[PDB]
Amino acid sequence: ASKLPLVTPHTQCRLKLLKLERIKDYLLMEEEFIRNQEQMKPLEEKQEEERSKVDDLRGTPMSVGTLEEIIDDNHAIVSTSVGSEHYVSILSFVDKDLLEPGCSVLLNHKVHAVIGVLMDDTDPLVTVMKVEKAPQETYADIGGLDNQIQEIKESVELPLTHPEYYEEMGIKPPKGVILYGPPGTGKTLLAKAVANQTSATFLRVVGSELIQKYLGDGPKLVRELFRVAEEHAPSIVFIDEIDAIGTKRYDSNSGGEREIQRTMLELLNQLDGFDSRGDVKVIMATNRIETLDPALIRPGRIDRKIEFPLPDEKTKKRIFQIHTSRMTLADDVTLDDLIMAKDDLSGADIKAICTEAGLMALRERRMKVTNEDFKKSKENVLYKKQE
Amino acid sequence: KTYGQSTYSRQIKQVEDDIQQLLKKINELTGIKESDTGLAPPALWDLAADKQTLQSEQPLQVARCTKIINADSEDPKYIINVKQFAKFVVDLSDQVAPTDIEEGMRVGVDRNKYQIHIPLPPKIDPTVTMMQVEEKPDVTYSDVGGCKEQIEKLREVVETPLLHPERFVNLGIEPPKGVLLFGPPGTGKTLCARAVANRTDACFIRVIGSELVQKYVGEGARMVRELFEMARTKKACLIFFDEIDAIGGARFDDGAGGDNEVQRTMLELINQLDGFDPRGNIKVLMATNRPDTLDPALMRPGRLDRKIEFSLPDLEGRTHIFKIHARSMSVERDIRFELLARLCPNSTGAEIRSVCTEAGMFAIRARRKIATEKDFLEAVNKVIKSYAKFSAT
Amino acid sequence: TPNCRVALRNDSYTLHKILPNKVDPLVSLMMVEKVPDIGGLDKQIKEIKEVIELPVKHPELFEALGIAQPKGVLLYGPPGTGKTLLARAVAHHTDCTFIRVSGSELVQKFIGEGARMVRELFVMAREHAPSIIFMDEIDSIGSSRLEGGSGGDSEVQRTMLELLNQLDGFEATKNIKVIMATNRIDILDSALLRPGRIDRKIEFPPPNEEARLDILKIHSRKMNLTRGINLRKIAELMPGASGAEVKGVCTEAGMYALRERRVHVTQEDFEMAVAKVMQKDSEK
Amino acid sequence: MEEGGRDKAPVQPQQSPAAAPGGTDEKPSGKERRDAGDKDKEQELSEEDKQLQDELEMLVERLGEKDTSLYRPALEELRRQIRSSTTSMTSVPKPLKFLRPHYGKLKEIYENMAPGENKRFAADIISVLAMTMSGERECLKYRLVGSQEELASWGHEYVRHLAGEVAKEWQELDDAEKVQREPLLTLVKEIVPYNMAHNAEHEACDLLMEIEQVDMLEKDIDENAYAKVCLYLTSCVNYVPEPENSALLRCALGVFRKFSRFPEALRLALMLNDMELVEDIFTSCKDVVVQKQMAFMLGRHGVFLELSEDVEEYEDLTEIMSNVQLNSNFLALARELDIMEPKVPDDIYKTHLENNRFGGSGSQVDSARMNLASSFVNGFVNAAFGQDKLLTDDGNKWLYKNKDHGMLSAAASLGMILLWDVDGGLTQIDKYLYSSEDYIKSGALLACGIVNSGVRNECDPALALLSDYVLHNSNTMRLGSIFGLGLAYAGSNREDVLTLLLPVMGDSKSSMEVAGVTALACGMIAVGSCNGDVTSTILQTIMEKSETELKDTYARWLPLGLGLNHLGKGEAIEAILAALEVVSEPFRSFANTLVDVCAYAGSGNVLKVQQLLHICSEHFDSKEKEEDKDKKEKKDKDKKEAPADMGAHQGVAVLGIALIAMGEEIGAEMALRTFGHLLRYGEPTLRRAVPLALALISVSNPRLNILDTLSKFSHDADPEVSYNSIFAMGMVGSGTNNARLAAMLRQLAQYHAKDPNNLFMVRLAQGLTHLGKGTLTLCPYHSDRQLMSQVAVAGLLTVLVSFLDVRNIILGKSHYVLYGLVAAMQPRMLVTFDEELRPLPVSVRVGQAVDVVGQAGKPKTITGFQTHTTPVLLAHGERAELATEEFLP
Ligand SMILES: Nc1ncnc2c1ncn2[C@@H]1O[C@H](COP(=O)(O)OP(=O)(O)OP(=O)(O)O)[C@@H](O)[C@H]1O
Ligand SMILES: Nc1ncnc2c1ncn2[C@@H]1O[C@H](COP(=O)(O)OP(=O)(O)O)[C@@H](O)[C@H]1O
Ligand SMILES: [Mg+2]
Repeated sequence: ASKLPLVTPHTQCRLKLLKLERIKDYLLMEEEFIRNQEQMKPLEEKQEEERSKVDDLRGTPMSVGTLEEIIDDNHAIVSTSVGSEHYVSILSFVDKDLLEPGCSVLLNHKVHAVIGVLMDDTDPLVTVMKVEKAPQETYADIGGLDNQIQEIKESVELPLTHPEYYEEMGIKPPKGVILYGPPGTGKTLLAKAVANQTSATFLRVVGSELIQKYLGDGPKLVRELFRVAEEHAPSIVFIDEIDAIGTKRYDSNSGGEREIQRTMLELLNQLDGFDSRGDVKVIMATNRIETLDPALIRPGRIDRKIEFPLPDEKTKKRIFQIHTSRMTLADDVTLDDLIMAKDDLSGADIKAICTEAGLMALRERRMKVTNEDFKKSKENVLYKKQE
Repeated sequence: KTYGQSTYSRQIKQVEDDIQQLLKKINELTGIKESDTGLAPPALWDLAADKQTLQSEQPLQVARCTKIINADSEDPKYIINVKQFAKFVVDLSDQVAPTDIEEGMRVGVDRNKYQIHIPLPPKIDPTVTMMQVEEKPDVTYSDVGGCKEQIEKLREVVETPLLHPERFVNLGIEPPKGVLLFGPPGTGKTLCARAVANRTDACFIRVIGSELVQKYVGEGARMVRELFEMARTKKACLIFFDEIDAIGGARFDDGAGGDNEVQRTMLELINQLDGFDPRGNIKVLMATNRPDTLDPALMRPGRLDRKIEFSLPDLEGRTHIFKIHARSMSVERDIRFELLARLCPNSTGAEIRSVCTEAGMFAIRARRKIATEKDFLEAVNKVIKSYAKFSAT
Repeated sequence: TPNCRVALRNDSYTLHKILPNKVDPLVSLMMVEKVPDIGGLDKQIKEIKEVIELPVKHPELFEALGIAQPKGVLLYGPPGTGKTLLARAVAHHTDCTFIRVSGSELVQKFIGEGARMVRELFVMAREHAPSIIFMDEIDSIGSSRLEGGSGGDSEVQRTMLELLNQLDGFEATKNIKVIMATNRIDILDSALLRPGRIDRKIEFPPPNEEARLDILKIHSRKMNLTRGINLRKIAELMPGASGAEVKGVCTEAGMYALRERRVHVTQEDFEMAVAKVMQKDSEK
Repeated sequence: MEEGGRDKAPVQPQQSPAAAPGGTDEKPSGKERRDAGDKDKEQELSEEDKQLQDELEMLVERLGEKDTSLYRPALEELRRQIRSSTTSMTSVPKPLKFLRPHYGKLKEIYENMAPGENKRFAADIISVLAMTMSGERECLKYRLVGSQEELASWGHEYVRHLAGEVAKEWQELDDAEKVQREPLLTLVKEIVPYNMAHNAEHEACDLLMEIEQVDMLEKDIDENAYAKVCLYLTSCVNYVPEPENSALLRCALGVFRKFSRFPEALRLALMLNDMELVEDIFTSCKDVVVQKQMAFMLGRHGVFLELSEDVEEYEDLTEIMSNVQLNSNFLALARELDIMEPKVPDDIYKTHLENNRFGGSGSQVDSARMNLASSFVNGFVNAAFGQDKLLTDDGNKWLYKNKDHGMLSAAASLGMILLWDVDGGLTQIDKYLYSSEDYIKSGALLACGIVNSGVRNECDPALALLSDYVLHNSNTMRLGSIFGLGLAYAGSNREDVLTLLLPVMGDSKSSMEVAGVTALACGMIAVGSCNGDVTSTILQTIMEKSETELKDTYARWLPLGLGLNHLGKGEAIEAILAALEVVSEPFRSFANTLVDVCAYAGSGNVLKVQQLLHICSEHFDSKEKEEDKDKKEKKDKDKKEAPADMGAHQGVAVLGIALIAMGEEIGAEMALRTFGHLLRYGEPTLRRAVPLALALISVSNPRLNILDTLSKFSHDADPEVSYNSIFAMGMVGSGTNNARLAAMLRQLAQYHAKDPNNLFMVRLAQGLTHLGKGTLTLCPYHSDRQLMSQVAVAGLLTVLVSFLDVRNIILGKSHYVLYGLVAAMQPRMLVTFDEELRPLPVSVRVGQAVDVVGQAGKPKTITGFQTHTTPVLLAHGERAELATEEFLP
């Protein structure tokens, strides 16, 4: 634990070899000198003597209190469960490092002195917003993205994985990333994909949920969001659907809209105002890209804007092939009947096709597949777009 | 598979690692009592667990805290409430002097006989305790090159009267305590804030503009009270506001059912800013991107005195910011930046840093030690074309 | 065990004896598994036969095409409208053990067991037999999304988060479905529950004459009636009549038998009850 | 997985490179033109650092292994034409076609032969083809060959030229970061013969770059923080001429070649003092180079600036010796009086005012021995700059009242009162001298040498303390007369008066507590590889202590005068000289562990540390060599402050686990002097851990050991918030921890930090990390602190003025020739930077900004700004000259 701070060579310098060999021989020496304690006089007057002595010095009925303030070294001000607040001194038994205001504590009966501290719980917010596990498919699910994957990778993946390029030059990575393009493009696919294959925490955020019947929490939700993301661990934040919530000051009106302006304001300063967050990855999803606030658009906040094109007949043959990979396929079908015909159809449309097969064939409970399944399915999605 | 990048590559790595693990194995071998639900490791409280905790036990009693109302004549005869327990007419213990027991004070009193024992620091809630920065980021004035007029104007206000309260007496003038910053985003206001806070030599206090809007009535004002209280307490302290548009931008009353509460709070900032017994030694720095939709009451001088703006560098501010964001990075000895800034007719310092860091990303992806000068050429090319056919632009 | 009473001292507060719980409140309010034995509701019966009777009898079909079998179901229409009992029967059509969940507001306030009322319910579903569970407007009335979020959590949307905690698992339905019928459909978090978790909703068109006639017998079913009546004429006397309203029609007819000083639910009772029930239905 | 169809490189370079029997034979264009076209395609496409799996570097080798396996490892007819485009694409992707045992046969592929030069086609490279190859050479092959027989044929000749191009090659792709990576090649290459590598690397650096001398230079000193025993010896003398030939800084010569004075031999930096007299360039950088030569790391160098140049460039000498010392006087002369210093703060004895109102009434602490601490309320506070006219009347009455050693003590505090004085220090002593007292005369006169210490102006070369010694039939006339002249003449190693006081030891007159402090005092003038005084001492040791050794007054004072001055040396010969003359038995062999590590102050010898614990750890031999292991742990105390943070963390980890947790008499009696010698600034780690064994005194022992540790736990950066700790332990120590033996002690430690409110420098550290006395004067206290009545009679001579080698405090000063400047400084934290980049921030705490005399503090490396021109030294040192110039401000 903090045995030696020096990492300055950052190489195989003989400096470092001398360092770690010295520290090695020191550790061996300590382990051996202490090793010769249980050899000449192996004794056990330091497990239950001090532990039992203080377990009896302190008390039972371990009343749980609440920290109020910290003063000097030993006396602090505490608050009982009802409000009776006492100016009680603390013992040198609890971790003074994990002692901050707003924390549960252990108190005595007579003097009510601070005895111990209770560890905190896992806040419900993390359980609510954080995608807990690898939710969905890994990189076998892409229909097609290579420059997108490159941008997001060397923006996030390559930095954390191999942090031996940024500290060579002292160059920090880009901060913000806007994923934009037509809808049904697979933004959720890539976000849940990097969330699947990742090593740091991940957060998913929706924008429509930032409207309270109570007045002005909003930025409360934002600030607590980034607070948990920062305090928790290496954080990969993702906010989808900021377009219908942060576009611009269209008319400078009031009554709710002004409230949203304040909220996106707090997401702006809170985005990056003061004393740069650090270890705070930020990723933003949008459908449209022109009706966005350029103050958020400027560098410092977002440094990578990625377009999401729509392939025509090359990756579609793998998208129909992925959405038909886990399904039967009679020999009457050929994917080129519909792949070799159109050149803009979204992967969401291939999904509605390969699922519409599962609706058509088994609505009638027929056999595996027929070509008219893909015919009626493709036409059905054609009315899904056209209608 | 791999190769030896530096001579004894693993030969230092595993040698370091196994002794690092052996540091643990020493600890678990000797026996360590960890995870005892919030205590200290026995190695340091075994020789503190003695009667030199009873020295905290008996010499220091519970000392229940209470609040003072008023005093009486010829004698203390103090009237005090506890918090919600009851109100008493109590007296100080002999351990105190009858001077620093002035009214409105949080004081520790005995639980048994109800006699005052200790004067306390007054109450200050965490919601504002956390906005006090308590630290100064390392932001040197040189990092804000390209605004020589602005940094000079601000220097005349927030710096010169404080560090030299001599000229203004020798001539008999008062400094303009109220400064507002404005201009296009991504320009050097935040930087100026952090730099001024660097040499602040003062209780500098951040304020986030949206932090005041709340769910209950008047509570945000109650914030403001504690703000100007900690201000008046901390002599020579600075206050920063940021995007104050949320507060009091207008007085929309055609259909007077829109925003009113932060209007009232804005009024409280009005009074506690100026009017009725001015504040004394305090300085206010603001900054907004749209200083156009604000209530003229803030626009009155005395409160918002100077209006400093940050512009877009014509050709040379971008050059110097190439010297700012291109200096703190590894490049070859073949630098030249006038060629660069002549290529970016309209770009901010933030975009300048974007091009400088984007410069490194080529060698970073191309397995190189440093951003070579020519690699920086490639960087400005991809950002010249990138900014030329930019998404929004 | 957590959430259990204990005998305590008053001086040292030493445990004397772990006192027994009263009753596990969800286990005393254990939802009914009665014998799972509608003029107006027959078209949607097929829809629930395909959203339920298909994946249940046919694992190998949506396994063959590798698509998540629809387990989550939604319907919509006027109040009640057989949303309850139609599900009650569809759970039985494949011998799949209907599990009612009224839980309207009586379980919503229960904070202690709100973290398990879903758990041991679903354990019941997987333990008894193939079992179909049904939900209704209760969650839509309790909590929808983070509106009651950071400001208290409302004790309900969190339990919903445990619901999605369980739906985000692995069932493929197998033969088990979960139906839902609710108004106020534009508030909940169905965006997350669209993929895989839950699925389509079917509409309710109005009832008909023979529909309200068979309804008339089925809800005049637990009574004491008389022969010598064209009940068809009675169901034909209510052109613009809904479903459940017909039940109040039967109650009104029983009221008229009450005022007739006899137990015979005769044609007089219905012939007047149509007039009175419709008269109450005369406001717009 | 997008492979297939586009693997042209995995096809044409998989077929033509495959069939050398079909390509080399029967196809001249097939072996030559396709391999050459695979050499520009692989050298341009598979030869640069671009990723893990190149188009060829990982792909052409998957089947390119056997493809390469027979193209040209076996033709047995190789000529001078089939070596350029035959070892042409097979050779480059070698390191990942083979496996980890490539270091033994790493000479057949690209170490085999390049077409002309490594840069002919490894100039378009970073490290794949030739660079990392060359590192793979000098790692293993040139070491195994260069162990015994270097000059064989080709593992030396081509290596000789290759090293010259690799050396500048680390700076060649970019002269920036792996510049310091080059010393990974010159140091790992021929570890012991580093001067053989730095002999070519020295001039190659001299032609490398004027701007590129300081960072690889500081990487040489970086690898000279500690190295192999023959490498710290070598690369340090290598380190000198870089600012002498290529660069020209040369103001880090006098002090930072004190790096390289002693670790090589006796005379190197006296020829480097001649180097000063040869580098007689402009007298501001000269003047400040010679500033440190009197009272900043060493003194007595004032017999070498009296040559023909005695006008101003050699008249700087006496200015160094006492005149710039007189500006050290003016420091408080016009700076501390003006800023923060009246002559008598007197708030230590008064800050203990509120304690009487805690526990009821007072007036119960009436211990007379507490008046011994009453002398230090004046003694410490005036310690350097300040006087008292009848402000010493407490020592006037108590001096004429009782406590004879209190008369020596109170008479001894006067020199602390008038410290760094030459004008009237004797005039003050003369009035209080004529009282017919031995303790008073021998105390004030001994204080006089404290007064003129480091001065070298005539105060009493043979006047005051020689006349004091010439009446010595008796008590501290005989005893303390020899201490003050050794204290005053410790910085100036004059041998004559030391020969005057060598008959003090050679007298053989009864010197029970006089002889040990005799060798200590004359040792203060010149001990340490002591040629004569080690002689005269241990002659009398073999005469008397050979037949009696009971207390530490005999045994604990002689070996200190065996090897205690030259604790900056590391030759380990004087341990042989002095030690072998007393090689008798265990008690006279207690000195065995003295000079062993007294030539081992700070350096890299963790193997010496394991021989410092493993030999004598506990061993429980029923109180025979328990002192032997106590002192062996005492030598664990040095080699922990200046291994540059290496020994500190491991000493706190070890001491915090072994002794205080599960230990013996060694830990429960003496184990805190490691902190009484290790840290001098104070931090919360030991600052809290020590009172975890201090508030709990464990008085079952001779509790004045934990009370001794009480005193030197107040040893931290002068003033601190520790007054809570010391004050509270004085309240709990009022009744408990009796005032009969501690009343002087508690306030003694209370007042030590707050003496003149500054001025603690005996840390054996200067500039940033080098060495400088601090041990002859500090150490004898901590050795003098064993347990008991050595605080009673013999102790009062040392315990008061034991250590007085403190060289002021701070650096805020201008010294532009008129000395009027107040140049804008900017206080911060110590510079934490060793190598990260080119635009790298020297400190972090940029908030504070001063201009004039301020606070140095332990971790501070302030620079300043505005470029008002710090050209004098640019390496700090508190009397900069400020050559003023407008360098484009
Ligand atoms: N002249 C400049 N020199 C150096 N850096 C600059 C300059 N102009 C802009 N920048 C960079 O661009 C970013 C934007 O600057 P700043 O934060 O002061 O603008 P802002 O007005 O606070 O932003 P907003 O208007 O969106 O609140 C900064 O982080 C800064 O590093
Ligand atoms: N290239 C593709 N391969 C596979 N599926 C795709 C592809 N493109 C789009 N989709 C489908 O279309 C949906 C659209 O995803 P996304 O763009 O995140 O939604 P939105 O546009 O509403 O944000 C995805 O859930 C995915 O199932
Ligand atoms: Mg800003």
